Amino acid sequence: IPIGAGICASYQTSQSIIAYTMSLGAENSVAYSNNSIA
Amino acid sequence: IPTNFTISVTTEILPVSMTKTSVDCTMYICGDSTECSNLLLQYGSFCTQLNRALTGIAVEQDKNTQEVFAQVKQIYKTPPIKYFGGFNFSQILPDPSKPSKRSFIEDLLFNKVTLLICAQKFKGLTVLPPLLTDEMIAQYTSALLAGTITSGWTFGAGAALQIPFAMQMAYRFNGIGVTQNVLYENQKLIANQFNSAIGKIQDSLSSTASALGKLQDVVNHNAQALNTLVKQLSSKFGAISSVLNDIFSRLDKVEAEVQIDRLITGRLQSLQTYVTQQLIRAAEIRASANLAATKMSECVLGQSKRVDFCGKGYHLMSFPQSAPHGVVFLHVTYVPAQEKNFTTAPAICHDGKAHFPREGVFVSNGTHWFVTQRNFYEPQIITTDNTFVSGNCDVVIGIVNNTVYDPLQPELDSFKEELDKYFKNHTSP
Amino acid sequence: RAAEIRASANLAATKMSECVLGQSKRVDFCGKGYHLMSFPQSAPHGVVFLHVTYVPAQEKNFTTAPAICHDGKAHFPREGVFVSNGTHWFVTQRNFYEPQIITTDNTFVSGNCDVVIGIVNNTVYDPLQPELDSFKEELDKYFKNHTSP
Amino acid sequence: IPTNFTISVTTEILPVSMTKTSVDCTMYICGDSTECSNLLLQYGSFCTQL
Ligand SMILES: *[C@@H]1O[C@H](CO)[C@@H](O[C@@H]2O[C@H](CO)[C@@H](O[C@@H]3O[C@H](CO)[C@@H](O)[C@H](O)[C@@H]3O)[C@H](O)[C@H]2NC(C)=O)[C@H](O)[C@H]1NC(C)=O
Ligand SMILES: *[C@@H]1O[C@H](CO)[C@@H](O[C@@H]2O[C@H](CO)[C@@H](O[C@@H]3O[C@H](CO)[C@@H](O)[C@H](O)[C@@H]3O)[C@H](O)[C@H]2NC(C)=O)[C@H](O)[C@H]1NC(C)=O
Ligand SMILES: *[C@@H]1O[C@H](CO)[C@@H](O[C@@H]2O[C@H](CO)[C@@H](O[C@@H]3O[C@H](CO)[C@@H](O)[C@H](O)[C@@H]3O)[C@H](O)[C@H]2NC(C)=O)[C@H](O)[C@H]1NC(C)=O
Ligand SMILES: *[C@@H]1O[C@H](CO)[C@@H](O[C@@H]2O[C@H](CO)[C@@H](O)[C@H](O)[C@H]2NC(C)=O)[C@H](O)[C@H]1NC(C)=O
Ligand SMILES: *[C@@H]1O[C@H](CO)[C@@H](O[C@@H]2O[C@H](CO)[C@@H](O)[C@H](O)[C@H]2NC(C)=O)[C@H](O)[C@H]1NC(C)=O
Ligand SMILES: *[C@@H]1O[C@H](CO)[C@@H](O[C@@H]2O[C@H](CO)[C@@H](O)[C@H](O)[C@H]2NC(C)=O)[C@H](O)[C@H]1NC(C)=O
Ligand SMILES: *[C@@H]1O[C@H](CO)[C@@H](O[C@@H]2O[C@H](CO)[C@@H](O)[C@H](O)[C@H]2NC(C)=O)[C@H](O)[C@H]1NC(C)=O
Ligand SMILES: *[C@@H]1O[C@H](CO)[C@@H](O[C@@H]2O[C@H](CO)[C@@H](O)[C@H](O)[C@H]2NC(C)=O)[C@H](O)[C@H]1NC(C)=O
Ligand SMILES: *[C@@H]1O[C@H](CO)[C@@H](O)[C@H](O)[C@H]1NC(C)=O
Ligand SMILES: *[C@@H]1O[C@H](CO)[C@@H](O)[C@H](O)[C@H]1NC(C)=O
Repeated sequence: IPIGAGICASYQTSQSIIAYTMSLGAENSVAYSNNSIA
Repeated sequence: IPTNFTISVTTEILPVSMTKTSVDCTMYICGDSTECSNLLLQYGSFCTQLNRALTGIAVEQDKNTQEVFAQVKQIYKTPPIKYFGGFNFSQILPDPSKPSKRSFIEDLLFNKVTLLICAQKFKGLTVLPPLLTDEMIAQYTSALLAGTITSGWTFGAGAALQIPFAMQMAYRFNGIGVTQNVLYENQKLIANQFNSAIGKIQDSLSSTASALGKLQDVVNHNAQALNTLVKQLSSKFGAISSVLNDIFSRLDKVEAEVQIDRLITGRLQSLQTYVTQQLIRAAEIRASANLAATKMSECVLGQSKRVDFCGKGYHLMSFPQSAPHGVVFLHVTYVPAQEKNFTTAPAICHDGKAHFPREGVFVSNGTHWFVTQRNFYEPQIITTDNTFVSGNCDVVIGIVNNTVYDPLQPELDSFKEELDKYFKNHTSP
Repeated sequence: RAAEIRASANLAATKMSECVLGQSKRVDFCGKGYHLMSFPQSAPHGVVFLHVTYVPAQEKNFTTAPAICHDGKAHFPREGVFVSNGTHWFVTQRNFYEPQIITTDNTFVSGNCDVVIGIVNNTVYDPLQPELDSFKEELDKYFKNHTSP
Repeated sequence: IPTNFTISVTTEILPVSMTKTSVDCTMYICGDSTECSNLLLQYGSFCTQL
C-alpha cells in the first residue's frame, strides 16, 4: 500500500498493520577481472 | 573512403513526470463561511469528479517514474577496482564523499534546475510528495551504470555474464561494421578521445542557460497555473464585492443569494478550467515518459541500428543520469574523420570469369588494385579468399582487367616449386 | 479517453506488424530475452500476444585472450571468442559453448604481434596444411620408396 | 524458392502541421460598445489565458 515518500504499509503478522520502507531488489555483485569471461 | 575516425558524446534531456497536486471542495469557494457551503451543497457532485480526476493524475504520475526507472530487478554494484583498460569513468559513477550518493553530472543537473508562495496557498491547494524518493532513483541509475560496464548488454536478457571492457568495445565496433582489429591497434588513442570528450560535457551543461529548458518549463507551467488559480478569486464576477462575509453582513436573506450565486458560478467555472488544463498536460507528459522508457530500454540495454535514434552517427553506447522530473542520456557514438578520394570498379575478371568482393569494395591508388572495407582504409591484395566468382565477364558493365592472386597459389605453389626442384634433383641419379 | 485509446491501438498495431510477421532485433520490445516468434489472440476490446523467447541457462567462467601470436603474426577470430580451460586454448561461439581447435579457417592475421596488448602465445593448427599433408605424407613415403632401390 | 523479382513504388501521405490562428476578446464579445468592455474588465483574466 503506497503511503508516500518511500514509505509503504501492509497487513502482516497475531495480525496487525505495519509500515516500512520499500526494498528496490536483492543486492547482487559481478566478479570482474580483465582476463575472465562467462 | 575515410582514413580516420572520431568519438563524440551527445546529451539528451527528457521529462518524465509532473508535480502531483490536489484541491479542496469547499475551502476554495466558500472559505470559512457556513451559509455558502449550505447553498453550495445543492449544486450536485462536481468536486467529486474533480477529486477523482486529480487522484487519477497523481497515480499516473507515480506510475510513469516507476515504469521508466525500474527495468532491473537486481541491484548490481561496481567492483572496488577502477581500471577499465584505460577508460576513465570517474565522471559518472557515484561519489562516496558527498552525503548524497550522486556523481558530478547529477550534482550539476540538480544545481542548475531550481524549484512564501506555498505558505500563501492557504486556499485549499496542496502538493503531495512523490512515492519514489530521489535516493532510490539515484540508486537505480547507479545499478544501471554498474551493470552496463561490467557485463555488456547481457544483463538485459538473462543471467549477467562478465566480460573485459576492451573486448566489449571490440564487439561494439564489429557490430558497427568495421573489423575489431582496428580497436586493438588504436586502444591508447581511443581512450584519449573518450576521457577528454566526457570532460567537455561538464562545462557544456553550465555553459548556456537554455540547456535545461525542457525540465524547467514543467515547473514553470505548474507554478504559473497555481498562481493564476489563486489570483482568480479577487474578481467580483458582476457581484457587489469579492469578500463573501461583507455580502451577508450588509444584506438580508432575500437578494444576497443572487450575488453569492454569481460568485460561486464564476469560481466553479475557473476550477473546472484548471482541471481540464491539468488533464491535457498530464497526457502530454505521459507520452514523453513512454518515449523516454523506450529510449532507456533500447539505447542503453543494447545496441541500436535505427539511424539517428540514439545520437547522430553510428551508435556505440549510452549512459543514463537522473534530474529533477526528468532523465538525461549521454550517447557515445562514432563518426568518420577526414577522407581520401579513390578510383573504383564494380568487378574484376582475369581468367574469363568475373570476381566480386566477399565483403568490402575494390579500390585503386593509381597503378595497382586493392580490396578494402567500407568505413576504414586498409588495403589488401586481391585474393580468392577475398573474392567469389560467378558467371562470365561479358555481361557486367564497367568491369576492368587485372590479375587476381589466388591465395591457393601461395598455399600450394610454395610446395609445388619444392616438389619440382626435388624431381629435378632426382633426375640426375 | 479516445485519444489515449488511439495511442494504445497504434502501439498494438506496430506490435502485430513487427513481432508477428517477422523477427525483431529491438531489445525488450517483443518480450524479455532474445526473440523467436509471437502468436496473437483476441480478447474483448483488446489483443493478447504470446511471445516465445530464448534465455541462456547455467554458465561457466573461463580465461580469455584478445589475440594469438604464432609465427610472429597476430591472429584474430573470424567469428567467436578465444577461451581456455586451463591447459590449452579453443575458439567458441558467444551464446553457446562449443570448443574447437584453433584453425586458419577460424582466424585472420593482421600485422605483427608487438602492438596488441594482452596477447598470448600458442600454436595455430592451420588446417589447409594438414589438408595438403594428407598428400604430403604419401608423397614423402612414395619418394622414399622411389629412392629405396 | 522464387525465381524472379519485381520493384514497386508505394506512396504515403502524412500531415505535419495545422493552420495557426488568433482571437480577440473585446471585439468578439463586446461589439463596438464601451459599457460592455467596462463591465467585462471585472470578469478576471480569462482572456490572458486564452
Ligand atoms: C600504389 O600502391 C602501390 C603498392 O604499395 C605502390 O607500389 C609500391 O611502391 C613502393 C615505392 O617505390 C615500392 O617500394 C619499393 O619498391 C622498389 C621497386 O624496385 C623495391 O626495390 C623496394 O624494395 C621497395 O619495395 C613497392 O615495392 C611498390 N609495391 C610493389 C608491390 O611493388 C605504388 O607506388 C602506389 N602508387 C603511387 C604511390 O602513386
Ligand atoms: C582442458 O581441455 C583439454 C582438451 O579436451 C583436456 O585435454 C584432453 O583431455 C582429454 C580428457 O581427459 C584427454 O583424453 C583422454 O586421454 C586419456 C589419456 O590416458 C585417454 O586414456 C582417454 O581415453 C581420453 O582419450 C586428452 O588426451 C587430453 N589432451 C591431451 C593433449 O592430453 C584437458 O585435460 C582439459 N583440462 C582440464 C583441467 O580439464
Ligand atoms: C611468446 O614467444 C616469443 C618468442 O617465441 C617471446 O618473445 C621473447 O620474449 C623474451 C622475454 O619475454 C625475450 O627475451 C629477451 O631477450 C633479449 C635479447 O633479445 C634480452 O636482452 C632480454 O633480457 C630478454 O631475455 C626474447 O628475446 C623474445 N624472443 C624474441 C625472438 O625476441 C614472448 O615472450 C612469448 N610470450 C610469452 C607470454 O611467453
Ligand atoms: C587520426 O586522428 C587523430 C586525432 O586527430 C590523430 O591523432 C592526433 O595526431 C596529431 C599529430 O598529427 C596530434 O597533434 C594530436 O594530439 C593527436 N590527437 C590525439 C587525440 O592524440 C592521428 O594522428 C590520426 N591518424 C592518422 C594516421 O592520421
Ligand atoms: C579520471 O578523471 C578525473 C577527472 O579529471 C581525474 O581526477 C583529476 O586528476 C587530476 C590529475 O592531476 C587532478 O588535477 C584533478 O584535481 C582531479 N580531479 C578530481 C575531481 O579528482 C582522475 O585522475 C582520472 N583518473 C585517472 C586514473 O587518472
Ligand atoms: C577527388 O575528389 C575531390 C573532391 O571533390 C575532387 O575535387 C578536387 O578538390 C576540390 C573539391 O571538389 C575541387 O574544388 C578541386 O577542383 C578538385 N581538384 C582538382 C585537381 O580539380 C578531386 O578532383 C578528385 N580527384 C580524383 C583524382 O579523383
Ligand atoms: C582484358 O582482357 C580482355 C580479353 O583478353 C580484353 O579484351 C580485348 O579487347 C581488345 C580491344 O579493347 C580486343 O581487340 C581484343 O580482341 C579483346 N580480347 C579478346 C580475347 O577478344 C580487354 O581489353 C582487357 N582489358 C583491358 C583494359 O585491356
Ligand atoms: C523476370 O520477369 C521479367 C518481367 O516479366 C522478365 O522480363 C521479360 O522477359 C521476356 C522474355 O525475355 C521479354 O519478352 C519481356 O520484354 C521482359 N520484360 C521486360 C519488362 O523487359 C524476365 O525475363 C524474367 N526473368 C526470368 C529469369 O524469368
Ligand atoms: C589486469 O589489471 C591488473 C591491475 O590493473 C594488472 O596488474 C594486470 O596486468 C591486468 N591484466 C593484464 C592481462 O594485463
Ligand atoms: C562515365 O561517364 C563519362 C561521361 O559521362 C563516360 O565518358 C564514361 O564512359 C563513363 N564511365 C562508365 C564506366 O560508364
